[PDB]
Amino acid sequence: GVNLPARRVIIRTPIFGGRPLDILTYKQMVGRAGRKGVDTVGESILICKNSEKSKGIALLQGSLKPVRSCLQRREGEEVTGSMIRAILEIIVGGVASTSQDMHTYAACTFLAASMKVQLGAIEACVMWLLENEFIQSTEAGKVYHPTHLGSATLSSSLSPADTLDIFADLQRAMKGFVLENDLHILYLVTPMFEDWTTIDWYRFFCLWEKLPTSMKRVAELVGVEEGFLARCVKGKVVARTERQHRQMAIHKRFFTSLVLLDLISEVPLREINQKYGCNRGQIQSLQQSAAVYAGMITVFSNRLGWHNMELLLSQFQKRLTFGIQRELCDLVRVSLLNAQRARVLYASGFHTVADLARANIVEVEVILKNAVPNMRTIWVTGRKGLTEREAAALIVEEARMILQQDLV
Amino acid sequence: GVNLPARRVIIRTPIFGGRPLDILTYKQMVGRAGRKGVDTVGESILICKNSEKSKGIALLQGSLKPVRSCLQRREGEEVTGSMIRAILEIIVGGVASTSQDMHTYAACTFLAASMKVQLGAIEACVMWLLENEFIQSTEAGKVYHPTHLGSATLSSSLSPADTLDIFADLQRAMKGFVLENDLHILYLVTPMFEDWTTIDWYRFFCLWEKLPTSMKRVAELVGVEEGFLARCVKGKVVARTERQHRQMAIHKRFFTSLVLLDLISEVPLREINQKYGCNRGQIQSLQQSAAVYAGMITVFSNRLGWHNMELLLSQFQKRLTFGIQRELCDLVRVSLLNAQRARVLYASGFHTVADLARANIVEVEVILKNAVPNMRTIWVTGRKGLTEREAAALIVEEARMILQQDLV
Repeated sequence: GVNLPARRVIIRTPIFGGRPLDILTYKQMVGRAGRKGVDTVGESILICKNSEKSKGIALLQGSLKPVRSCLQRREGEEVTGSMIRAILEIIVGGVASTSQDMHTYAACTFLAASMKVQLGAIEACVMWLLENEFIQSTEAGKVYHPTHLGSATLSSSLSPADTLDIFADLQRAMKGFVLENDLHILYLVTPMFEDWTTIDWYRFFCLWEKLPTSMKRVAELVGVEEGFLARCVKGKVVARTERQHRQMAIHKRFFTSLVLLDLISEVPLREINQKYGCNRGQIQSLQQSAAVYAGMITVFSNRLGWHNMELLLSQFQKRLTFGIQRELCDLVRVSLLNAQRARVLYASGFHTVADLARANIVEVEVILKNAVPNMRTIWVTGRKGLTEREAAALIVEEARMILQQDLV
Repeated sequence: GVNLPARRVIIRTPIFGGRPLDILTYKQMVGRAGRKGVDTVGESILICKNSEKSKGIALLQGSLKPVRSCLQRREGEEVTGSMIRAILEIIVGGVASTSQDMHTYAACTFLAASMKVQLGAIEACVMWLLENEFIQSTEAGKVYHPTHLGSATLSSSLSPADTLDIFADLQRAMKGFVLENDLHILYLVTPMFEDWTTIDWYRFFCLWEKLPTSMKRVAELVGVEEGFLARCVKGKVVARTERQHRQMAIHKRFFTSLVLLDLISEVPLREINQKYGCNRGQIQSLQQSAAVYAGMITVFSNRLGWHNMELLLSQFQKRLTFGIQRELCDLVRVSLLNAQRARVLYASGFHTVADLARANIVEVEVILKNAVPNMRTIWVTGRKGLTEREAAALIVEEARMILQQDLV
């Protein structure tokens, strides 16, 4: 993640996560030994048990694997999502219009450069995009053009195998959308689960009893079922079939949307932790991936022309990223303001960036000095810590500059 | 299906349905040559082209394949539906309780006699039934007992792999059942599609316009979608995934339920043929499988205790078997009466079997003599053709006997 120099790098065991340590990770770990321009030498100690020792020596003497890219379809695969995405991007973008061009493109891949089957993989990917009509075939050979369902995947950056599920889910929402709360909007922008946390199903079912009626109404629409939650409480649930994989994913996705609903209502991370069991960094790493996904789904609906969906969803990318009520969404345009600092300026009465740009800097200082509880009390992710006087002056001047940029 | 002895059995080609004949079928054909006690010798001619002579001689000289059981799980199969049903039937019936008994039962199987892997096949089937709790494991080794879902799937004679879909479909119907017409019931008792006809999708979508709103409301509930009908009209549609397989099955199952709804309302087979394209024998064979399946779904709901479903479903086995309105269902208890003859007796005023048993035989004769339009006018499937006087007398005496049997 970050370059930190250290003199002594200790690795407590050659085994990580129940696996032997990856040589790439080990060389990244050990490569941080030695404080540049301060140490005479760097030191690393792999602490190793007598039973581990053969693995430990393998880490010291081993060297990185050659690169081999995902465009190789494995045994029993006729297509790969990276290749499908590749063929989509060139057809829908229009830079490869014909099968003669698609072979000419594929010869530029690192797969071709590594081989220097692929001519079959191209055709199999074309066939998948065609049968679902991400692309359409016209007679010249064949000339392939996108549909609206194709062009939307390229603009959204959504994976097209997921796009069939996203597309049908959004249509089924529009057939009957619960505007009564933001939970139905949230559910559609929740990511696929990807094990962002270990769900405590006995907590989740005991929340489901308390869950507001207008949120259980969403749950029945999206497909949650309280008998299956009780079956998760009763014991281990396993999915053998793609039907069962989809059935289970809905409940994990709904639990995620409840965490986000607390997150976009400024519920403190300590209270979310106590209520759902999540760690702070799990909630924040969920928050980033949901905010990214909320962007994709907006552009996807806009390209299709679901104008009433893009109105609702567009607010949520910013609103998820900071995790704020609807009113703070203006203030946060000042990058010095997080949800905490925006709420204290909003609480005082600086409801909008234009009013904040008018503000007397001494008043912003006194608001921050009082509301937050020298010594660089405030942290700004692009800076070292700031004093109240310095942060307030930079806030006002940044708000004015935003007006200057917005008017220009 | 019949003993018809013929003096010559000509077979027009060695190829049938685009394949060589099965030697079992060919010997079932040729074995019909020679009329017992009439002929001196039977004859069969396989007509064969010069291109086919090698296939022809192979049918003449070839001999039947050894019989081999379905319980041999193939490569890539962990379980087979036949073995699962075998293990279910003994556990839910209670004739095998422990794994010691299940290995003992398997030694009685023709699989074992043919071998004389299977000990693993038993355990894999037990694990499927356990994970879905068709059976519940308990600590003694393990002792396995049925659930209600096991006992219902056994008593229904349904396949247990399908029973997970049937159970979830029936529950989802009970959350919101359209009583406004019998189509939502017919969608639940109609079998899964079995290539009983080739659907003309341009006809089907041209019906979907005219379909009554009380029946399009069912279609929305069951999951039929007019955007997917348009794809079927637009061109070929295929299933790459289990999601796509059921999405197509739902539409084929709805089309089948409309054909049944016309049968259930006594729409003539010629009018059904013109309206849907089915042959008479396709419709009449669909009646048999739908009436069998309507019986299974009743017993399934009865054992689970869905008393409101079995109260609705239980009319449909008889009603589908004959293809009658609700009122004929009493008269039809007379096995001499089909839907045609029941409707002429109901139209005259013999609304019930007790009132038919009272009838003057000469009056039943005159009704049949008039209403049906002595050369054996009436065909009775258990008999040669009958005259009006003979059929009417047998009808009245059979109605009286039914009272005697019902009172006894």
